[PDB]
Amino acid sequence: MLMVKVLDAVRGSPAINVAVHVFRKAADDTWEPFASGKTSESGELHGLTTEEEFVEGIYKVEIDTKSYWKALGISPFHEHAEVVFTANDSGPRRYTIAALLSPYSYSTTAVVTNP
Amino acid sequence: MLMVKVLDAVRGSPAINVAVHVFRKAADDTWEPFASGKTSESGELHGLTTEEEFVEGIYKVEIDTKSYWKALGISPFHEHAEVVFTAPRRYTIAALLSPYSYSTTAVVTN
Amino acid sequence: MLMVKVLDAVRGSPAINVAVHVFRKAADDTWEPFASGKTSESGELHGLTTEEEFVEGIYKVEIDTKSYWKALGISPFHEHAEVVFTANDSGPRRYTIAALLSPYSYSTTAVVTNP
Amino acid sequence: MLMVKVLDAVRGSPAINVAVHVFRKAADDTWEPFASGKTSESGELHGLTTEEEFVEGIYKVEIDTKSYWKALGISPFHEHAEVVFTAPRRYTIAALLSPYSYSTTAVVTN
Repeated sequence: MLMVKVLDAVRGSPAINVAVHVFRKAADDTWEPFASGKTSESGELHGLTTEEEFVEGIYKVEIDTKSYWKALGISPFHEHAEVVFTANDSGPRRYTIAALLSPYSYSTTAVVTNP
Repeated sequence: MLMVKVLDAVRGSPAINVAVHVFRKAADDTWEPFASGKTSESGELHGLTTEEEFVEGIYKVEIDTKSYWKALGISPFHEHAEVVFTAPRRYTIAALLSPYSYSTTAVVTN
Repeated sequence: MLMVKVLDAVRGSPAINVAVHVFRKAADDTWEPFASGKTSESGELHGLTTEEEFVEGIYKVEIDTKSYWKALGISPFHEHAEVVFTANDSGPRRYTIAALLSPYSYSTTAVVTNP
Repeated sequence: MLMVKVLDAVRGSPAINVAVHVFRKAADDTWEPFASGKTSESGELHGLTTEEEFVEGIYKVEIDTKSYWKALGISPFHEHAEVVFTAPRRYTIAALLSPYSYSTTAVVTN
């Protein structure tokens, strides 16, 4: 129900091998590790969670943009990109978090559909 | 009343010396030249028009992004970027450039 | 080999029923109609062209953003969004043209992959 | 040396009266408050720091986008927008806001 897609705006391609970490805000206001992975050759990361596990709450997706650019020999501006949102407050949805990367800029968009 | 600002998302800087051409849709259905220039060291282009000459109508702003990227030794995707709009109204047209993506935003104030 | 995807940044959803017209620049510097369609419930438009037909050249994709916003009761800034590019100058590629729409802003991104 | 500019992509206007909070990463690994304010009628926030206090380090700029959209009667997706960067250097951090998408760009000049 949670998918991440990363695109490279310099090369016009999927962003491959980008580390992604997902956290859920605990009752004590701490970030608990929730899931992680790396984008595939299509720049996508699936299978982060299940419907039973993906309960109502505030989630943070942290995308390691810095390592990505370093490996291309580019010194980027941001340390990482993070996306923080309340999920599921009126029932289960499918969430797609898209990011579009340039060295000194990024865009992030959410597409939310009802399964 | 019409201002263009261009930013480079790759180098984190104003996009300098970018060519911009502005057209107005004519009585028939043709685009007649209206103004043009090149962005300054701050990536801005001002003084394209006056309140008297800037009448209601449809305008097209064409930004030569291709020549900009070629000068930097980067192969771009687009031939150019075009913004077409009907014309309160001070208009700032902003464009943020990457080689395979651009965004454009209008800020309209009174 | 040419696909168009349109997203709505106000609603966080695919942009459905957006008219798209594709043109190819002729030898005499005129725009010849090449293909058209409307985005599906996923905000995508496939099947615009074939590999044999999609020859080297300059193509223009015109997306009718204005009609889309009008039908939602919103008066938008742009008349339409158009994307103009040289295609296929070093061999056949798959082209995805993505657009992200807000009433006073749009973004367009190209993803080019080798089939 | 650090400036924030926020634009509203829905209404085509500066994003006015948006709360911004700036933090510096401390010796340990904590974010200690550094500066804050609200954007002006032009969607800008200036005078957050001085050249003496703005030393090398990692900084986080947090933009309260959620409160902005709620005031307009629009349900937004994000809790806020964060920009984290290592700190030439006049820094303009620009953010362009829509309810379900935002972009952020840095313009860094000397």
